[PDB]
Amino acid sequence: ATRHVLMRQGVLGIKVKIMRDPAKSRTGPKALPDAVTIIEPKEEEPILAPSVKDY
Amino acid sequence: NEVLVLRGTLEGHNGWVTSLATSAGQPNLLLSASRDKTLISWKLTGDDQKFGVPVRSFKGHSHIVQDCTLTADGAYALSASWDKTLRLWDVATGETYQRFVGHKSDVMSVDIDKKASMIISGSRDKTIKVWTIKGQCLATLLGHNDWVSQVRVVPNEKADDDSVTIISAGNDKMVKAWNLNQFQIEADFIGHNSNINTLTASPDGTLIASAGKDGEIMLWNLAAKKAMYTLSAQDEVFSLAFSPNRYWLAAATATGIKVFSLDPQYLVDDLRPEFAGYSKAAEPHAVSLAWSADGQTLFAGYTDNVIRVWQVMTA
Repeated sequence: ATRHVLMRQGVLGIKVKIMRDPAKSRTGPKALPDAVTIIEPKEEEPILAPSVKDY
Repeated sequence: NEVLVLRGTLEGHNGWVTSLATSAGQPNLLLSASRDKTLISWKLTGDDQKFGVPVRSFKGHSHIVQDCTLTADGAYALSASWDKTLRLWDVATGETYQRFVGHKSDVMSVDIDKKASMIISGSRDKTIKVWTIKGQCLATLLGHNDWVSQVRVVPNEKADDDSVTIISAGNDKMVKAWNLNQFQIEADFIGHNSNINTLTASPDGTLIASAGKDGEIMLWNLAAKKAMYTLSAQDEVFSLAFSPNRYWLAAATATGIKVFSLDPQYLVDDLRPEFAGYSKAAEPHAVSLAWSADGQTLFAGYTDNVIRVWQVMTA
């Protein structure tokens, strides 16, 4: 922002630039356009033989 | 004996043939499927040139066809596609009786019982949904956690009680057979090693096949519900096919067709002919197959844009 300071001497400028947590937000986006995020699939168990139920 | 000889094709579509359908009441009245948003109607005149007259396109979805099931009467062709439908076509004509809408993710199916009524359809939303011969649901089944891949009709000679049975599919690695009237619970196929991308059915009420991303074709009964003949076919089938009344299997294994022969247990006859200017990983590998309704005419279908129907004849 620009907040004009009206020292004696001579005059200033101030400039702040926050950055916002993509998560803490809701405003649109939840990330950057960069951020590509990945699941660590599933932990499956193999075959057996055939096998079936009766309902 | 049966030297199976490789003949004139029927070429026509621009995309990629993805089902195909046994006509199921006028076995000419071929009726074929698509990828590029139609259904080329091919006659079998038959008379040689063209083996046998590409007479109604039918156009579109907005997106890609994964199916095209004929009725019990066989002049009313039932769509699907990747833009979330149906659109019931008239085989004869160019028309949409009843847009059946409602799905979210990409129909994968379509099928119709022995009277032409309580239709079904899989999905990726990970269901199922019945849509009667109106855009309307009986109900919306949810027992599966997956892409449920394919569902079939079965063609009953215990002469049908009337509370009937159908089927399903497949990243949870299972089947499940839903009374088509009040979706009750009946058995499943446990075990497999990845994607169930298909299944099939008996031409009386007591035979089935599922199949492969693993290699094995894990076979049936429904009227024994017991796990069967466990083969081993390396790549995958995408694309299964009963002869109708012979006991021949047909499924397109990449690589064969492996006719396996479901009686004794043998490889009769592998069709990987014909082939011209390719780097393998170009074959232009199938994606739909069928057996003349009346059961010869294998209507062998392939990627490319050339159907390649290939009947069995004499020694």
